[PDB]
Amino acid sequence: NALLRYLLDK
Amino acid sequence: LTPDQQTLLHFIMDSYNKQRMPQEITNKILKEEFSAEENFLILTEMATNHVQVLVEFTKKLPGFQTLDHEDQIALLKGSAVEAMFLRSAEIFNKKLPSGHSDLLEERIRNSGISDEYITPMFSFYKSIGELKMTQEEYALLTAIVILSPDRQYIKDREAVEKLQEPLLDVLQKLCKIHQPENPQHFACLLGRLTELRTFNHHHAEMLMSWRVNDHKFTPLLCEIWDVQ
Ligand SMILES: CC1(C)[C@H]2CC[C@]1(C)[C@H](OC(=O)c1ccc(O)cc1)C2
Ligand SMILES: CC1(C)[C@H]2CC[C@]1(C)[C@H](OC(=O)c1ccc(O)cc1)C2
Repeated sequence: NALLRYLLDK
Repeated sequence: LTPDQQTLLHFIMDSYNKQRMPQEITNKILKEEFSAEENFLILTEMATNHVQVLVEFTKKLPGFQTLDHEDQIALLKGSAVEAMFLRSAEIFNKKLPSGHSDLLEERIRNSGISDEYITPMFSFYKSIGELKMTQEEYALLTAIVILSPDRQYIKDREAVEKLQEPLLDVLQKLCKIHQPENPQHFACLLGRLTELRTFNHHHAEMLMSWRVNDHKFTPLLCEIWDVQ
């Protein structure tokens, strides 16, 4: 889940 | 009531209100009967919007940072539909000019969604309007939904429970603060949660059916809802 992980961490 | 509570309430409200719902997109479909595909494209933007502010609100929730990282994801994917429908309800009830409910229902039949699902959507929107839901309630209920410790794939329920309970405690003080004569308000709120829960199924069906009829989504919309 690379994309939500990016939007959670910044 | 409690200082710890007034701080929590306020942190939650600041964050919820920071989330911008530009209404150009909405005034687009209002004033123009587009083509099914072009409506759908507009929906795709609105859906993308929802996920984005979802994640921006969730990031900030006090303590969300301190949860194991795979629980973080699991809460997000589990709450997205419920939270997305709540925010949709707020927009229906606050950010649209009066007397356009029917017109908007036209626009949504037309976007390749079945009546079977439209009827429940707008009823929910209206039931919320009948409760004259406050900005506090939208933001609390949204946070309560996201921090549901009952979701699938949650390794550590209790940690999530810890963060959701104080939210629940606050919401019910405010129900009693602003409606001391209606002790049952809080319970009506929770009944709206149970009704929210029915959208998970409707949503999966809305997607499976869009997909069979050749609609394409976005990566991102595919991640959050595991379309593979
Ligand atoms: C009522 C709505 C139209 C509004 C609130 C929920 C919706 C069903 C839609 O969301 C999508 O799921 C969606 C998913 C993928 C896509 O390409 C477009 C929309 C945005
Ligand atoms: C009735 C509806 C299906 C119609 C208007 C309210 C809705 C819930 C929806 O609005 C958005 O989802 C939306 C999301 C973000 C944004 O900036 C604008 C609209 C389109």
